Amino acid sequence: PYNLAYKYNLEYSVVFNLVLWIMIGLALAVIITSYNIWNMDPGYDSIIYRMT
Amino acid sequence: TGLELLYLGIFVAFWACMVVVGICYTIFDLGFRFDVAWFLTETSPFMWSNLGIGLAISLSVVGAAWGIYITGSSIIGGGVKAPRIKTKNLVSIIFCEAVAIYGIIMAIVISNMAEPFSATEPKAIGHRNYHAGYSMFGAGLTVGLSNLFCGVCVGIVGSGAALADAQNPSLFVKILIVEIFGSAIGLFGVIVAILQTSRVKMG
Amino acid sequence: HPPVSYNDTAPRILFWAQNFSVAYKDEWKDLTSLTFGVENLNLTGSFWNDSFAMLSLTYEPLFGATVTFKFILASRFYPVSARYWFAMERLEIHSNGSVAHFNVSQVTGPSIYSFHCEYVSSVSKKGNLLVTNVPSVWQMTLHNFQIQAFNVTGEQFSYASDCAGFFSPGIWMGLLTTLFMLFIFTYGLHMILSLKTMDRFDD
Amino acid sequence: NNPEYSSFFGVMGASSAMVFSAMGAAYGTAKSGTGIAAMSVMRPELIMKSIIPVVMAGIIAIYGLVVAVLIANSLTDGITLYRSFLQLGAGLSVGLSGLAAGFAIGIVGDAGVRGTAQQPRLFVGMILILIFAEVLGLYGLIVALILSTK
Amino acid sequence: NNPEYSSFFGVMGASSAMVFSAMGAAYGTAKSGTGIAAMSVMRPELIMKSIIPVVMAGIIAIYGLVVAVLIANSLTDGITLYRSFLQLGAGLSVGLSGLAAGFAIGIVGDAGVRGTAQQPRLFVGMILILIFAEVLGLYGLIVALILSTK
Amino acid sequence: NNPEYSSFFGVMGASSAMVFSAMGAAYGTAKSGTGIAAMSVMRPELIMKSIIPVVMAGIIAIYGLVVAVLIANSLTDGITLYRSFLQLGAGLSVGLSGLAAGFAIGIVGDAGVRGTAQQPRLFVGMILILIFAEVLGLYGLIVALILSTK
Amino acid sequence: NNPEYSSFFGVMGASSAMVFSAMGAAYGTAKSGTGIAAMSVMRPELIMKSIIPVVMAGIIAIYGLVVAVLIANSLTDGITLYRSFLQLGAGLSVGLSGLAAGFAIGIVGDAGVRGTAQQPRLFVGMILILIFAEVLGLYGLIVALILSTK
Amino acid sequence: NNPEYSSFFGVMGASSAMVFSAMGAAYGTAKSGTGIAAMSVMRPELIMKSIIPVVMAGIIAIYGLVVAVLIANSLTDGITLYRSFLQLGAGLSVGLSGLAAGFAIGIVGDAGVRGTAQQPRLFVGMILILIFAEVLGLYGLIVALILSTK
Amino acid sequence: NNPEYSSFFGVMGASSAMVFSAMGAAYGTAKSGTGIAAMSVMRPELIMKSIIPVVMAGIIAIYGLVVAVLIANSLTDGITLYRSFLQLGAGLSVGLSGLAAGFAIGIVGDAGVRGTAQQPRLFVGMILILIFAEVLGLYGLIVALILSTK
Amino acid sequence: NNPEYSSFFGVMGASSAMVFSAMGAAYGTAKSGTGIAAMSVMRPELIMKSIIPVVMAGIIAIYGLVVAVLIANSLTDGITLYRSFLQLGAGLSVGLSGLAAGFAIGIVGDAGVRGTAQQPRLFVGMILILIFAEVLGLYGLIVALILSTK
Amino acid sequence: NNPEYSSFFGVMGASSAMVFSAMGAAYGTAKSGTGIAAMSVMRPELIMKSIIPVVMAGIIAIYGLVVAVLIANSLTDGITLYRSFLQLGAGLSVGLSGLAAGFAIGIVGDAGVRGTAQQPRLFVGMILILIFAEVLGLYGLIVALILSTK
Amino acid sequence: NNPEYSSFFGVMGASSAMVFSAMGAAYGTAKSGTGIAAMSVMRPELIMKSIIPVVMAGIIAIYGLVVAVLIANSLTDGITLYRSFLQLGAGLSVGLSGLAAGFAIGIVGDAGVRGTAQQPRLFVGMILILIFAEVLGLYGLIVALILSTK
Ligand SMILES: *[C@@H]1O[C@H](CO)[C@@H](O[C@@H]2O[C@H](CO)[C@@H](O[C@@H]3O[C@H](CO)[C@@H](O)[C@H](O)[C@H]3NC(C)=O)[C@H](O)[C@H]2NC(C)=O)[C@H](O)[C@H]1NC(C)=O
Ligand SMILES: *[C@@H]1O[C@H](CO)[C@@H](O[C@@H]2O[C@H](CO)[C@@H](O)[C@H](O)[C@H]2NC(C)=O)[C@H](O)[C@H]1NC(C)=O
Ligand SMILES: *[C@@H]1O[C@H](CO)[C@@H](O[C@@H]2O[C@H](CO)[C@@H](O)[C@H](O)[C@H]2NC(C)=O)[C@H](O)[C@H]1NC(C)=O
Ligand SMILES: *[C@@H]1O[C@H](CO)[C@@H](O)[C@H](O)[C@H]1NC(C)=O
Ligand SMILES: *[C@@H]1O[C@H](CO)[C@@H](O)[C@H](O)[C@H]1NC(C)=O
Ligand SMILES: *[C@@H]1O[C@H](CO)[C@@H](O)[C@H](O)[C@H]1NC(C)=O
Ligand SMILES: *[C@@H]1O[C@H](CO)[C@@H](O)[C@H](O)[C@H]1NC(C)=O
Repeated sequence: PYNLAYKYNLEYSVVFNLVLWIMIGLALAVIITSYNIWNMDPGYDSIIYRMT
Repeated sequence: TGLELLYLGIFVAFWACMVVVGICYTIFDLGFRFDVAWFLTETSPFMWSNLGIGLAISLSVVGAAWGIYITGSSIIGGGVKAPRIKTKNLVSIIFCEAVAIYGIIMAIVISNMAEPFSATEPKAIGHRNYHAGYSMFGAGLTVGLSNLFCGVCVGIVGSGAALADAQNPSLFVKILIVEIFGSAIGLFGVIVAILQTSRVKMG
Repeated sequence: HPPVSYNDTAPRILFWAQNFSVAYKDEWKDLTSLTFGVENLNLTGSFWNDSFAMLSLTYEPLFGATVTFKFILASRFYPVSARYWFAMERLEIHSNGSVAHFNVSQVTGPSIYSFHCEYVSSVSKKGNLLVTNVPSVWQMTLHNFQIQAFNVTGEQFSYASDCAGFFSPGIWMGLLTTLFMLFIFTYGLHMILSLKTMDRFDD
Repeated sequence: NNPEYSSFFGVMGASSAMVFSAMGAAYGTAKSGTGIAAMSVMRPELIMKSIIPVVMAGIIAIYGLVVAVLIANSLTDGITLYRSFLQLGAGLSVGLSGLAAGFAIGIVGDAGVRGTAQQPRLFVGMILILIFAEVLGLYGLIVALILSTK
Repeated sequence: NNPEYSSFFGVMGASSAMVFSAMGAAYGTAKSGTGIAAMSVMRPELIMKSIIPVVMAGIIAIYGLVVAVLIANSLTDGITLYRSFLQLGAGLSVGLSGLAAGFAIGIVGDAGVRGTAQQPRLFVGMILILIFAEVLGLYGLIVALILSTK
Repeated sequence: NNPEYSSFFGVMGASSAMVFSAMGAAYGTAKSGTGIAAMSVMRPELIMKSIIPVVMAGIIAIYGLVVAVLIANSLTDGITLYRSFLQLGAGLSVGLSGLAAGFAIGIVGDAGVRGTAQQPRLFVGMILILIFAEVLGLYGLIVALILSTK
Repeated sequence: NNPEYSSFFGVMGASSAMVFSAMGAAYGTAKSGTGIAAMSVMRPELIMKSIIPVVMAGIIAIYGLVVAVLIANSLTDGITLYRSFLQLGAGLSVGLSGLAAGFAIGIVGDAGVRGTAQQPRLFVGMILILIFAEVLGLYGLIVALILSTK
Repeated sequence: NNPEYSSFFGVMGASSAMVFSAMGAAYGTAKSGTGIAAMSVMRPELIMKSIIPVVMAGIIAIYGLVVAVLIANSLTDGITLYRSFLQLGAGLSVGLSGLAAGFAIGIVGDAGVRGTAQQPRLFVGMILILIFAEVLGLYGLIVALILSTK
Repeated sequence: NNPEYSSFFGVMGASSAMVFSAMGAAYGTAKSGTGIAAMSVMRPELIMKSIIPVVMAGIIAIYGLVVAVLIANSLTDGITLYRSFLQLGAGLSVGLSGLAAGFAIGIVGDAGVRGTAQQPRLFVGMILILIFAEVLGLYGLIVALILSTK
Repeated sequence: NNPEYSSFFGVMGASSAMVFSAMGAAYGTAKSGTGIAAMSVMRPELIMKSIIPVVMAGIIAIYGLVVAVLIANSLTDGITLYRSFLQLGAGLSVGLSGLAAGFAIGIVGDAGVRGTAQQPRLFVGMILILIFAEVLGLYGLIVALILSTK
Repeated sequence: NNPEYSSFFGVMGASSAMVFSAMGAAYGTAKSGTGIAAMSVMRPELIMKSIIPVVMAGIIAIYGLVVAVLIANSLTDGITLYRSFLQLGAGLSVGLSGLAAGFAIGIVGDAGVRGTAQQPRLFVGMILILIFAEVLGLYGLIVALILSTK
Repeated sequence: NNPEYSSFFGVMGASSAMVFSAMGAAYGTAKSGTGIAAMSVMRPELIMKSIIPVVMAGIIAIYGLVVAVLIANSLTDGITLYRSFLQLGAGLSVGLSGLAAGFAIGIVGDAGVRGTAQQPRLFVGMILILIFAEVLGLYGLIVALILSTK
């Protein structure tokens, strides 16, 4: 009709930062923990080092 | 190394986000929302001043500690078969602390000129306070970084000289030339930090 | 819901709002029924020129006398960016030979877009349209304000440069400080983690 | 006039001022402890002397506290941004200086503890260098104090 | 007039004190444990004579929990942002100081538990070294009590 | 009144509340069970007496599960900022607490099972270290029961 | 009235719930396969006993599929922020819990596979560990279903 | 009438789906072929019996092609953004599923092609493992059609 | 009307389409050249047979060459967002599918050439594997073509 | 309403057209010489014959020059969005194709010169290999013309 | 009316023309220096013939200096931002091309100078590789001039 | 009037001008000193000569001064954005040029000290190389002047 605006609401400029930083922190934490749990030293004891 | 990989990942993600955001905004004719004036006018001069004040001592202390450990470890280790080197080789430690002394004096000097004001909008504050805050931040940053690199170089050469002196007594008295030439860059940093803020009249 | 247009041989000033209500002694009352469809509204005091605008709404006898709300908007050529921005410079109220200034602050958009700001009331959950203390009368709730001035084309109402906030005025300062602390905490963590020990034991 | 965002900076300054010093002292004590463990087996008699590097690291903790209460004795609801950032600067200065002093104390304490085990005469020299390490904390405290009044 | 988001910051304090606290009590209670195994094979008599570091790590965990429970008990929905800042600062200080204390007690225990098996005298020294780390933890508490009262 | 997007946090704290804790539990098993295998080639008699680390990793997991359900069943179409933000805090707290406890439990189980393959006398003391880890799980739960509840 | 991109999170729910579950199952199968290849060449008798770490690992994928079909078929055109956030939480929950569970099955499968080559009596105990190593995933599925019930 | 994203997301889904399928299948077939080439050095006479893993890797890329063509066919210029989001989700899901499955097939196939040269009894067991990887492939289809219909 | 920036996505699509094919054809030749150089030192007879991999990577180059030309053949100023999106999807799909195919071609070619260095008749089976890699890229060339016609 | 100042992107195209491609040539040389001198320890009589690997590297540089000029020859004040984007596409395509070609030729020459050091019979066949690497560069230029011409 | 901030870009262009190129030439001498440390200790007589890489690095620096001076000289107040972007592109172009040339020159000079100690004939090969390694900077300079003058 | 943020750019330029010069000078001096100390054991008579490198590095520090003073004298409250951009460009150019020159002198001196320790005829040759490094630094100075007093 008159091409109204989308109704972008106030206080959004704070929620964006809040959610962004929380998401970044949580993603980084899961990344680091899974990464460390992958490169894991089983020990290389008489079960592992031994073969044949 | 996991930590280096983490740092690289964060850095690359940050710069990729910056590049993509910049390109889409520039193509989108939205250059009117990039008003750097608002970015560098909303910030209070006192934030810039106080960040400079903190750094002007923090980085100097960091450099002093770096040089202290780097020379002290070798001084203590190398004297087992030559206790004579304990007292001959104390010049390096003295300079490693003189760096922090210069840092503290500069912190005291720049700490002056902190009279508050009452303006709360950019049009009322004026140019003078903005100049004051920026200049004080710059002076603090330059003095801190100069003294940091100075202390590191001093500590490295002090370690080298202390370690070499245990072989022949007639070495150290001439190897200290590089040790003395170390401090000149920190002196230059202090001089420039002095000069940058010689015309601030905040208040 | 049609908007209000000032027809100076062409569309020149356009105004729209989903709420616009007023209170004299804290009795809020409806005024959207008295606008946006009433063609006999007092627009005699309104004026137009390129780079200047007044929109004066003198509402009909209510509470003993007609009440006039006068929006004063101006635009000027900004040198550095080489563009044309505007801002509603002032707001006045005329009832009985009395004047005030509910000064407008957080309004500026280029001549390519219109404005939008939800719940711009003026009082407690707004924080603006300030009256500079001496608070006498005339609270006024505007919600979903919209405007275009100093050049229009037809009846079309274009996309809006909403000032909902790029990031914010203050969280930039907060984020700078916290990131600066974060770097130092990472310095601490790198050396606290990568400490080392000895193996077996000296006899 | 002053928004509600003000005391943010002062409170974080108060927290960091002590957090960094605590971390530095902790690292110094850790390094000195492992050094003592290495030193002990051959020369027990020096044990009660080789505590000297450890207590030295502990000093840093107390220094942080000298500011960590002080800034907390001046905070109030009606505080301007200027005083808040002054507090922040003091806190950052003292905290980072404490961190650096803790690192240096730990390293030189380990080195001297290892050294004395094979040469008792080294003892004197060790303490001397350690004096400088303590001074690293002291300067970092001093500026903070004069940033709490002006 | 108070902003809605304010309480958020205080709530994060209710997390943060505990969040890092347990982490410190996971740095030590594990590592020192390995130590008490390494010589239970040979000198099992000293299994219970050097378990002190683990108890101290539990004590830093308690130091975190006290501030956490007080933080939660001082909760409301219309909190002014200043009290929120204070609360989060207290939580952060306690958490990070506890993490550092846990680190130090852990590494010192893992060293001293091995050291004690080569000579008995070292035991006395460690009863000091460990306690020095513990001092840091106590210090954190004090500052929190100034940030929850002033 | 209540913002409609406010439900976001009301669920997000639930997700983290299960994830972090559970993930640490994985770490725990990956140092306990593996260790048993290394010690189960020569002392095959100590198979059933080395399951305790696994059941404690189970305990630290169920802590995260129970808190997650407790903070997830309160959700509805009109969540208020107060409750949602409390759930975020509680979930983050318990998740990171469970993570740290699981890590410590894993290291303890590995070292203890390695040390029990040559001298049974260690065993009881081993269990002692383990309980010092399990209670850390409980610590997280405490905060989560006083933030999500009120 | 509702946001235009509100269904994004609804689709992302099923997307994550399927993808991370599949990733975990695939990794478990891969590492278990490496284990069988390493171990069974010496001992062909166990070519049908090390199959459990794979087939019991594959249950993760079926769990993820069970969640994903429901999430995909529970999306309408009129979705608000509340429902979409519920779906997002459920999907992320199952994905990350299944990742951890897959990891645990992979490592414990390697351990049990290489331990069963020595003595058959390690057939029983290891499988018991495996039960808990899969429950680390099972728990998660449960809560996600609640986040789709409302 | 419709936004500018009415067709960006369909193409992004198609492109990313096919790209991820290509990467996964390439890695799988390449790893299997390297295994075959290294195996052929001692026992070249078994090349024609070990082409199975390469085809088992490529079949999932056939499935990715099917889904890519399908997401292509349903794309026009008057489609609501709902279907755009849905098709992007389906494309990304099938792409990552194919990637994971192909990588697992590659790892198992290479290790097992190396292993089988020393024991004929291995031949049967591996084939079963391969079918399990193939199971993941069909699971992708179980979602790939679903998001196309609702 | 059509926004003027529409051509951007089709342009970058064509560019990426050819660029990724270039990278793949570079990787393929890079590995296979090392393989043939290693092989050719001791048995020069097989050289005629071992030129195949690079000749084949040339076809992966052609795959992107033709598609880029076809994409650019339908670009002008009055392009709607639609056809630009379609060109981008086609280009990226072909480019990265060719990249993956070239990667597999290179790895398998180098390994197989090294294997055939001793026993030439592996060229019978090796070559079959090679074909599959190319065929993977062909899946791309169809899909992109379809997205260039609709 | 002409486009604002799009000419930026236009110039950037020219930059890429040699920033990557020329760089690729550099890499090639850094490998080819690194081969040649090694090979010169053995056969000092074939130095001249071993420079043909270098020569083609230079050729790819010339491509990254010529196309670049054909961009900078069209520059004016009133470049529209259309032409500038076409310049960007051409430059990116040719530059990155040249980079890939440079990597390939560098690796091939390095391996090949050392390989041919021992057996001349390789050399002649190897020339064909090198040619195809060069041909990749050729293809790049072609695409970067066809897009730029429309 | 062209804006004032547009000039900024132009200034930065000059900076690149003296920063990036310079760094390249740094390598172009530095590595060569350590090469001499291995050459003249046994074969010092050739030192005078080993200065060529250093002269090439000086030539790279000369190219950087001439373009930087040309860019800086033409600068003025009333610039159209298109001119500024053109200058920025030329400066970046020459800087990165000179960087590539310096890297290649340094590595080639190092290899050749170490290799000549056992081949008296390496001089011609070193020169004939160096011409190609240095032509890159010349091409970058040519295009930089053709851009800037236009 | 002028904008209120003009002086910020000049401030940052003046700071960087000395920061980078100091870092370069520190690195060069440290490496020259280490080389002298290492060499001094075997050839005590060359100690004076090997100081020629270190003093060279010092000269770069002076260059920093000649810029940072010059900005600080020409800065005032209300300068225009143009002059601020000019000063920032000059400062950054000289700073990074000095840094690169410092690295060059450091490496060359570290090698040349050794060369003269083991071979007298080396010395003068290396002197030439050191001068070349210095040349780069001086070039930076030139540019800054043309960008400062303009
Ligand atoms: C709307 O306009 C202003 C904010 O937009 C409010 O404050 C006015 O601003 C003036 C400067 O912009 C204030 O400063 C005063 O300026 C006058 C004229 O130069 C001097 O005489 C005064 O000394 C100076 N300072 C003070 C402290 O008075 C004005 O005070 C002020 N204008 C007034 C009161 O008319 C206004 O409050 C607001 N308008 C009104 C009518 O209240
Ligand atoms: C704006 O819409 C609101 C509802 O969202 C209407 O609400 C009334 O607001 C006035 C004051 O502005 C109050 O006195 C009334 O009590 C409200 N009425 C209700 C909630 O029933 C409002 O009428 C709309 N427009 C105007 C001009 O007021
Ligand atoms: C100007 O007009 C207002 C009305 O908007 C006057 O209001 C008076 O209010 C009383 C209330 O009982 C009425 O009965 C009177 O008729 C009104 N007039 C007077 C003269 O009292 C108000 O007085 C005037 N306001 C001013 C001068 O500020
Ligand atoms: C202004 O002109 C428009 C467009 O023709 C018309 O619809 C509207 O009624 C006019 N308004 C007034 C106030 O004259
Ligand atoms: C409009 O208001 C003005 C205010 O001065 C008045 O003079 C005029 O008569 C009013 N017009 C009508 C139509 O009431
Ligand atoms: C034009 O704008 C000017 C500037 O304010 C104003 O004085 C004048 O009255 C306006 N109208 C005209 C010229 O019709
Ligand atoms: C309003 O827009 C027109 C049409 O583009 C433009 O020419 C004019 O300059 C603008 N008005 C002002 C005051 O700049």
